[PDB]
Amino acid sequence: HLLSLTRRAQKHRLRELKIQVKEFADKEEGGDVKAVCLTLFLLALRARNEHRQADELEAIMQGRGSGLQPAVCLAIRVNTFLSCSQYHKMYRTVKAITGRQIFQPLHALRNAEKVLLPGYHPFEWQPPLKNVSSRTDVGIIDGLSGLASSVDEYPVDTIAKRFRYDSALVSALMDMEEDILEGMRSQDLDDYLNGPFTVVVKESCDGMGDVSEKHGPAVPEKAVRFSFTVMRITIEHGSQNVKVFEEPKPNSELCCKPLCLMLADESDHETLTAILSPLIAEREAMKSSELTLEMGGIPRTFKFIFRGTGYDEKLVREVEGLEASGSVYICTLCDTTRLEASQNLVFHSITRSHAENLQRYEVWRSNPYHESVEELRDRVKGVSAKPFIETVPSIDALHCDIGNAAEFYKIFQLEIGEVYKHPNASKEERKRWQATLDKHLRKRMNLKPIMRMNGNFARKLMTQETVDAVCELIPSEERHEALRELMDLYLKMKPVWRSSCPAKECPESLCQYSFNSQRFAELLSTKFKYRYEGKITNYFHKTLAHVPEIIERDGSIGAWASEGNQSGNKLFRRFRKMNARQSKCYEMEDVLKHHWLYTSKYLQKFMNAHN
Amino acid sequence: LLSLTRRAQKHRLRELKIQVKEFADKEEGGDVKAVCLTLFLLALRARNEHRQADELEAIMQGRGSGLQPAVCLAIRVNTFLSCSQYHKMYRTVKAITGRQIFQPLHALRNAEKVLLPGYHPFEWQPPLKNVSSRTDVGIIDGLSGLASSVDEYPVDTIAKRFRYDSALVSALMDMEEDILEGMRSQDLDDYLNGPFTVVVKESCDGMGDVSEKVPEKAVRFSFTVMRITIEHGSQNVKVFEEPKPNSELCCKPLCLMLADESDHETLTAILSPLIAEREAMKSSELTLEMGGIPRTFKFIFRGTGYDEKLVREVEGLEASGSVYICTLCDTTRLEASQNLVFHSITRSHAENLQRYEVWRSNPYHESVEELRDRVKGVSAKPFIETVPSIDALHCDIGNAAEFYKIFQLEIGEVYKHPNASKEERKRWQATLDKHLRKRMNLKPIMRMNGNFARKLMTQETVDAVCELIPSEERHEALRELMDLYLKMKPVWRSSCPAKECPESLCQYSFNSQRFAELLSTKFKYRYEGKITNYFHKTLAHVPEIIERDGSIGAWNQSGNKLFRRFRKMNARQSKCYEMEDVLKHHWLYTSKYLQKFMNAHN
DNA sequence: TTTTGTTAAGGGCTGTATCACTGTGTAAGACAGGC
DNA sequence: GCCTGTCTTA
DNA sequence: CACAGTGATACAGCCCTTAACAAAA
Ligand SMILES: [Mn+2]
Ligand SMILES: [Mn+2]
Ligand SMILES: [Zn+2]
Ligand SMILES: [Zn+2]
Repeated sequence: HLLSLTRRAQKHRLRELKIQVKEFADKEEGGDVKAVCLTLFLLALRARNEHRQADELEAIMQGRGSGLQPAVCLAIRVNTFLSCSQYHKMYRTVKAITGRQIFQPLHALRNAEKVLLPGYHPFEWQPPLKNVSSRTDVGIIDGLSGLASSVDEYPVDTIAKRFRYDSALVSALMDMEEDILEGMRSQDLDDYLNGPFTVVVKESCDGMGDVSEKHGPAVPEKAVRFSFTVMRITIEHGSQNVKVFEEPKPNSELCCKPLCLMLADESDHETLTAILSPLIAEREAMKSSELTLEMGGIPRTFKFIFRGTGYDEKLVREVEGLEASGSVYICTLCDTTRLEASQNLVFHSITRSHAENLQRYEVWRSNPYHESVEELRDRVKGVSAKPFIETVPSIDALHCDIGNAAEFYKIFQLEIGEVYKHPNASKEERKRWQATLDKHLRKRMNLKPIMRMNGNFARKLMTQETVDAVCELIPSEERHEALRELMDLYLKMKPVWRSSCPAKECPESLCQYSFNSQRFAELLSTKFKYRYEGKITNYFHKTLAHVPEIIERDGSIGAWASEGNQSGNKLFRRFRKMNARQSKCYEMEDVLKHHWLYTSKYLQKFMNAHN
Repeated sequence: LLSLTRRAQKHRLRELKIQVKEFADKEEGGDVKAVCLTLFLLALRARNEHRQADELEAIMQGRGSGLQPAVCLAIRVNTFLSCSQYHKMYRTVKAITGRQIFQPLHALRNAEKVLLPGYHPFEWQPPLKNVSSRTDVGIIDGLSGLASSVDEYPVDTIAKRFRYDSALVSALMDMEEDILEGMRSQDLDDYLNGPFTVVVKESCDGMGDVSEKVPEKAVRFSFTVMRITIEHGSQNVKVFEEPKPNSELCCKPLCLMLADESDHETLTAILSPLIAEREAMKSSELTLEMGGIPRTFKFIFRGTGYDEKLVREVEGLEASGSVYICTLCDTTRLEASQNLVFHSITRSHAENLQRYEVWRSNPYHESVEELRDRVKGVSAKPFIETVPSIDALHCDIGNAAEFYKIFQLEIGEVYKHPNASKEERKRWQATLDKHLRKRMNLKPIMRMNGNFARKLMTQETVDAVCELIPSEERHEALRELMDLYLKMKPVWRSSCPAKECPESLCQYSFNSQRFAELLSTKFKYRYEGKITNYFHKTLAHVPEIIERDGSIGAWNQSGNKLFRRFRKMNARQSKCYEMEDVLKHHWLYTSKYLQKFMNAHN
């Protein structure tokens, strides 16, 4: 074979073709034997389907250098959870074996971290924020905010770290600079324009359940994560507000920028308020000022709108002074009781507010009309503690479906048992009704039975097909008509709470939602009297009573869902194991800085480069 | 021509393409690739562009700006990257640099096949007894066909293993480069094939709790290639020997199981097939092709990697609290305490099998105590032949414990107070602790460890403790005792005492006898019929073990961490495959081939 | 006169979209003490 | 016409 | 439960490969 033999030999075996090629080059290509042989070999390589070696030859002939910028190295390190030691091994190995420095060393990545972390860029607030420092070089700060720790004081059992809220807002904005400029471009606006931008910031807070690592005698360790999500940025260009940025995946863990991480129980009110109050204070202060910050060389100004929607009901109730979820006062939007909400199905309005709730706590505290505890509690509608966070409670598209399906399932079981006709039934009769329904759904609808309510059972059960199925088990067909119309009203309502923008996607559904929920409740009250027990769920109450008001308040439902942060805990634990110094004070800030970096849109752009 | 696009260059070169294809098919059988590569390389050399030419030769050899899939495997395995995480890095680097620096996942899998057992062919002459001759066998079920029906004994374990010979093959092929280069380094010929002898340390330990969160225990049966010698004429010249014998890096995993090392039924059931295979290889030659030449290997298996509890379990002996304290000899705790130094290695696997048979058959119709004295502790049938040794650590610890007791008792002067109470001795100990903290900065200890022994066993410490002893005649004795200890220590602590301390190795028996004599004269107070296996072995068996193994220190607590690592991050979360993936991953982690790449910066 | 596109049928690498599979977090109910 | 952790699994 | 996230696996999409016209330049 040619490649077995030596250069003198291969030259011997190829001399004839070499002479022919020199002739071809001089007669057609001006004597470039080098270029002609290169092209011949590249095209031969492409012919044998070996594109890899051909492209590598192309890159080495072009001399185009392969060097990853330290920011890309950081992107990979962060997004694959490599520790410093592991990254260093990979770096030194690739550099030693290819001779080229494809990955950058660790100090370069640290320096690139500095840009993407709070405390790097300068900024100004006009007018300066009330009770907030004007220093711009603040990074990670102790989450206790100088909380007293002497042995005399209350015992401090938690470790927490946080960013300064304005500083974190600056870091997040600078991170999305490229998307802001590209969004202005895509809206036919100018890169250099600086007119006032408005930032709609979604605020969130949740407990992360258990965080313990354990070798049994598991001592639990709970955590609280205080976060914010830039939802949209608009620019005033006229009497018009042009949407230059809108978060594509608003419930993702990718854009949920961690602001404060603490090892404490969300039910531990003393510590919750001690850690969170300084954040709330900076947030308040920013509500009354404009941020000037240099982007692409042009100073810009930003006005903020904080909307605390990332709070599940338990945390809403805790921070807004309300009673625990088992209370008679079931809604965090109005003053209805469970009985009231069960009898009055559709006509309620969003009457609670942070101010009213502050007021009601003061009424509770001072007892100004010298009332008994039952009368006082009635007066203040269950606001028996002082609220300390203004929230905007909502509902997720999931729970609307869930509540409706629970009700329809119970209706199916009772309509199989003809309770419209027989008031009483033993436990055995109802159990056989449910067995009949579950068997028939498994047979005709391929629906597994479930012992516990859940989302996709609801999704698959709330179909007209299932109504035909269950009607195959009902004697009277007037009740067939009733069930078909009830499910028709359900299907006329569902698009409003599921769509991403109901104002645009299903304007007739949104316009007729209130009329349809009225007819829904009227059908339940006339042709379904039996299913009234004075009981109802917050999910059903909110679905029938507050969906149109919540849409008009927020524009949508499905996007302010409670769905994503179930990944957070996992994320947290990972960072604590593989990327954190093993010391209580440092591990927290290492988790914080790694979580910050994991959320930066810059590095995520590098990690989606192929598209 | 170069400023032109693809269709353009294809057209304007179509004529030369037809002529070149004709010449290539007519002269080289249609091998157009070889002809254009050699043409371009020769043209590049012709223009004195040796850099560009050597770089293309390296791209065709895969050494520059393109990582060989084996090097990607080395990096991925050795940094614990999952396939998903590796793929993310691969695709991102490729997309941003345009070049395919890392190789795709399929290429790493194909390179894995080579480094795993079951790839190369080999032969055993004569064929191994009861072992299949198929050579394409890799990971196999560690239960080895153990019955699992509900009627049978309940199987609570999952295990995966290699066939022992197949693993030996893969391990030698891994070190092929080291063997050939060692042959060169001994001024021998690469092509020699005369019988290579491979010494193989065999090892076993349980790995504690493995669970990710009930305890889940694991056993690891593993081996280490310790030395490979070749025969030229009638000298046995060593061609390779491992530099770090006790490293996790060269401890090749053979079988991994989720079972308790004290679960004797399951342990025997799983490990007996590997012992059968090893028994079979003990009388056969391995023919194996390296660098084109068929070579021949014969193996020596030495099960020295067994801590005492596992030794006693697999060799049929009683538990550690027994009166038969030594696994090298028949001494009782009382005997070893009185005699101390004149003992010899007596026990062997065959003697233990026959002592079990004597226990079982009771041929002389003796009572249980007479029978136990007859079989010297072998009440269970052995099933693994071990080479029980000692750890240099335990020699130091046993000696240091004895010296600590002697110090506290010389402070309390126990010879003058035979009826001393518990609290008086406790205050003696407190005195010694306080003064050692004052003079040597030694924090008192609830338990004994190596660092304590290391700092305490000094002559200056003896001076410090003499500062609390009234009689100077006893200063003489304590200082001579410590001097003998310091003479004996190098012998058991070196990695090759026949070069590093030959004077001490020679004088060892004299020194041990003088040490025991001084204990039996001046220090009679600390005789109470009790002694530790570690001290017995240090005073009685160190020279014999050196004669047997040449080294003490040369023959697993990271094992737990490494097993857990691989299970959590690199394995399918399914009982069916987790062990498979863990074993394969550990095996790859131990290959000298990938390790070379990871050390490329040297 | 010099560069590229293009048709049609069809052949390998490569990229990603799943497979199957279990641990695990979260939460939905069940249930029992308030001696 | 109860409240509220603990526990069990889905 | 739902889903995350493992290594293995199946499937689709990739740029071509024969001749010829020919459109842009
Ligand atoms: Mn919560
Ligand atoms: Mn052990
Ligand atoms: Zn309400
Ligand atoms: Zn002995």
